[PDB]
Amino acid sequence: ESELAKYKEYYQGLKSTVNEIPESVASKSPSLRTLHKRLQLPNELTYSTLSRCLTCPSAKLPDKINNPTKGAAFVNTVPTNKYLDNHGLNIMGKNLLSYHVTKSIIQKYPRLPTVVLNAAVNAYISEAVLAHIAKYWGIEVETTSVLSRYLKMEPFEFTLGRLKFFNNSLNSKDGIELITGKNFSETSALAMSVRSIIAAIWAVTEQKDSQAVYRFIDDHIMSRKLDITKMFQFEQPTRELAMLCRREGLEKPVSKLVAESGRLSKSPVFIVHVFSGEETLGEGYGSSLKEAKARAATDALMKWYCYEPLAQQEPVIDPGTVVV
Amino acid sequence: HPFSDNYASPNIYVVNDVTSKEQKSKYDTIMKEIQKLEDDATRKALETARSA
Amino acid sequence: VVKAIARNSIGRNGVGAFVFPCRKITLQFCNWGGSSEGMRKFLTSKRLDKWGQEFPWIQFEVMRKSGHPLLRAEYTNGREKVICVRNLNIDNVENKLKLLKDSDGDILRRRTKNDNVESLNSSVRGIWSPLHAAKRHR
Amino acid sequence: TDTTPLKLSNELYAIFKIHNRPYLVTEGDRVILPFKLKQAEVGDILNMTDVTTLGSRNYKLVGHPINTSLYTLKATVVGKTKRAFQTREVTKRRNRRVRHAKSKGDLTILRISELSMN
Amino acid sequence: KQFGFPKTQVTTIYNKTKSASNYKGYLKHRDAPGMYYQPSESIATGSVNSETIPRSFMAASDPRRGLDMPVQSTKAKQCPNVLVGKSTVNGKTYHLGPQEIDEIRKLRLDNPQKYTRKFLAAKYGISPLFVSMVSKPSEQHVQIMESRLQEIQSRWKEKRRIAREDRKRRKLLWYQA
Amino acid sequence: NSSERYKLKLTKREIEVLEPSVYAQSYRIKSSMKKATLLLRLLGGLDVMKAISQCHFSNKKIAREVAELLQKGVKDGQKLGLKPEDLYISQIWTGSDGFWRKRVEFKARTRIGIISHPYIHVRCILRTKSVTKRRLAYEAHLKEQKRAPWVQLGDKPIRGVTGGVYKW
RNA sequence: AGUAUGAAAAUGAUUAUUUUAUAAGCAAUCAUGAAUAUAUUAUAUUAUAUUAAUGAUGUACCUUUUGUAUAAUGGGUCAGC
RNA sequence: AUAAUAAUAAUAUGGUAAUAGAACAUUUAAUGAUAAUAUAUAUUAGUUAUUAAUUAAUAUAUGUAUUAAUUAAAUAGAGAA
Repeated sequence: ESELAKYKEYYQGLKSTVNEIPESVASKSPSLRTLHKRLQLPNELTYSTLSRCLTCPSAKLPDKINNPTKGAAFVNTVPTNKYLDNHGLNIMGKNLLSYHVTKSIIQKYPRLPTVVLNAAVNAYISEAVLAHIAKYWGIEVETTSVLSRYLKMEPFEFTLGRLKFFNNSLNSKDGIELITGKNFSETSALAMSVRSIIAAIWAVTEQKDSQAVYRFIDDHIMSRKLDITKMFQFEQPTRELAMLCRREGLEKPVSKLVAESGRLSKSPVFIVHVFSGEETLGEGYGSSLKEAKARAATDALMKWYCYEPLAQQEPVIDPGTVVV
Repeated sequence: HPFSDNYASPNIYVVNDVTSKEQKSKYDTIMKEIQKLEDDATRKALETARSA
Repeated sequence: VVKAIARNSIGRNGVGAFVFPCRKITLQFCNWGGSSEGMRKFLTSKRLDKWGQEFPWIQFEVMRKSGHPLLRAEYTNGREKVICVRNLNIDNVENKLKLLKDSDGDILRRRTKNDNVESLNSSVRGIWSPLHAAKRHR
Repeated sequence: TDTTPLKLSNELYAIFKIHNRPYLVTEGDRVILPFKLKQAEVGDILNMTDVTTLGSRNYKLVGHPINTSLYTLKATVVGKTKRAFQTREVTKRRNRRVRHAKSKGDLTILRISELSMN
Repeated sequence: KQFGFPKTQVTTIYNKTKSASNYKGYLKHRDAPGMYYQPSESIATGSVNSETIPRSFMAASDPRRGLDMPVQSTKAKQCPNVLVGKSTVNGKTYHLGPQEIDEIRKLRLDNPQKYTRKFLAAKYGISPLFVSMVSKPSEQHVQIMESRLQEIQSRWKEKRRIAREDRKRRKLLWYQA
Repeated sequence: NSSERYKLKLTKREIEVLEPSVYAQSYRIKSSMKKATLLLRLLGGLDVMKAISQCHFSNKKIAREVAELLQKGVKDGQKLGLKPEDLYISQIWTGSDGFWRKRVEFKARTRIGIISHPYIHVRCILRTKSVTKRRLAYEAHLKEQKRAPWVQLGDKPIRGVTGGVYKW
């Protein structure tokens, strides 16, 4: 006999299992099972599907393997099947995230500016955030080599359970990164995995319970804290407020001193209110008068934009951003 | 001498007791075998070049 | 004119869907080594199976090493508790395992008096202001 | 009890009491009880009962444990744990015996998942 | 007044003037069970709260419009105008025709040092801002002005530059909310 | 001659060490450490040439030795590739050189002391004005940029614990 | 008074961070800003760490004593014994 | 009828001289797997109700534990002369 032959046949078996993701093997994988139990995924979502979601596309081994001298070696993963990876799933998950999150944000804040809305959406479902979520869930990367695994003589089940992409061995050894594309990044792979899981959930539940996916998203993605007030940065807000007042049936906004203390000091306090008629729109405190005025305008704009109506109200469609 | 089958609850498992020394020996044999294979192929290529 | 500030969301584990903090536990023992007796007994005696049945979201690795017996947990936040269970009986080991599973992974920390609630949320009522107080000072 | 303004308001706080210890909370807030919970395991949900005060920005429905029906307040038990281990030393002023008073109190991290007017 | 709830201060059992920070007194103070009106002791600057938003910014079908919580405590008659433009005090005027504008533009290009914005404003009974909006100066003049500004900046000490930076940071912070 | 991009990840210590420097060392100088310090504190962050000049016109005995050391460090820097008008003394310290021979001082009325005879060494690290100084200027600039301003009516944390109750 | 090896301490100099020129005591603890450092789940409004803003409280140890901050006693300091 | 751990109730749980109980560190002897993917040692950061041990990172050695554990021996633990 020969040990090379033994290793080779093991590798071949592993490749075959990757191509298939046979259901029994996937079931045997403890990590997959624990992930399934942790997230409370549907029973219709098979363990093979979950394994596939963790399998990123990796058809051909790249040219950068040829030289570890240039700071890269791809020796962990094994080639995947063209029609059994997380790629199609991932796209679907991304689409779902882009639809649902955005919709939820619009429901919450129907006048939110377009740029601000986009930023909020990004915050909710940015690649880094998605990667973090995946890490939290316990989607671990297949860092160990194939040869090493063979030597240990571990089953293929464990491999199936881990996340599988062209992860560069010696990525940041001796403090040297190679700056490769998105197809070799860990964060991206983790993002794909979390999107792929969502897509798989959708696939299994859509006919029985159409909104199951969206309630899962709400539980995991939309449950996260984001203060929308911290997102804004105005420029000349008084002018913008005046424009807004003009657009609506409101009197011209003027700022007026409500209260004042410590004028002729290092740190005064000036309270000014931007009135439109007798109604106050924005209240603004400040060290200077100018500052206070600015703050009142910004407050007014916040109140305009971040207005969140009740669920009992009929839908509020805003009349666009205030084009100054 | 526990095993993964012994526990009968699929989230439990026992990692394989392969001695470090044995693994090292296996590695040595495989890389050596590869080297042997390569060297013979190179020799053959040299012989072919010499011929024509 | 209005411009966004790029900002990211904060995950509150409990509010939507509770992800269980403990993700993996490794039982480590030695075949030699008299300190690993209680661990060995625990591994043998049908308790581990019951545990796994109870908690199918945790994976239970079982490893053999030359040193003292070890219980290393692994949590959602990425931290790792490792309890050495040297010379402990079966029941003590089980209690230790229970303690580990109970833990949210976060580091241990001194709390001051009444440092109870930890909010991301802005106050529902505002922050106090002397100009806006109900009773004016003198 | 006309509880309409509270119901309307987007922001809302509660001052529920566990063993007469008040904890002022909103949804998402992460309460840290200074004892070991025996009844609830990790993952279990706690329906708060002795709720003293339920407040908006300008109103509050406060009094004896307000009717639970009026509201909901679900906490989730998100990890039993402990405080950091401390060892203060106890000794008298011309005495070489120095007794170490070791301490490592228990904690229970709750998370306020739901808080709303029913 | 829609609601006729009794109103309460944030009451301590202790002397509030001497022990406002003492949480214990607040904890002690029990009040009879029911609904109350505790007006907030706060400015409504950073708040997105629904009790803080004005009625004009609420939607027409909002139930909250009718409820009396965006309280108009202040009065615009009593408050005096702060950093208000002369257009806002005495109304906007749209009097200058195209010919006048063209003349202004011609003047400004010709000699911005002689025919400065303020002078133009004085001549035509209109704002310096409006003059600026109407007409660009000769780009040379602008360049000169930029160079002068740069020279002034260079003339500063280290401390002054730092102070200016701090001021700029503060200004940026104002518009955050 | 390549299309491979890279990003380098280096610790603070690694950054410090890799900047071009030169490490002068004296021989076994006959002096006290205190006496050396009394001079060496003057030659803190000077340009090497300035320091050498100061040593030349110093009244002290260690001064000549210090000057010689500086000259040697300059020569070393030149040999390496550096310039003498670029070099500044980054660090310069002293230490005991060991094997100080004690020797009893006999006093009046059957009393004694012990006279030690101290030997020291001066080492110094010369770094470049062209790199290290530029780097620390850049760092200072970054720190200045980062620095949050003084806000007059600014958001200071309401220090203290809440106590499960609104005080407002 | 063997031969190596020796990030053992006391102790010297230097630098870096950080604090310090209106503040008065065993020099700490606790409270609490702030600055900085590191962090391969800082998602962060993160964590920890370093640090004499700042406030509270705080009369070295030991022996010997009816009783010690004691101006009763012993110890310069570390390592070995 | 025992033990191990966990429950509910109650009672107690300051302490000099002093009495009793039970542990740990260190060194040697008997028995004795393991292996530089290890061990030993050090710093730091953790975990274990924590004199202790253990995880990880790192430095240094060493192809290796009188090693875990049970006994039995101690020249068995030092801010006090």
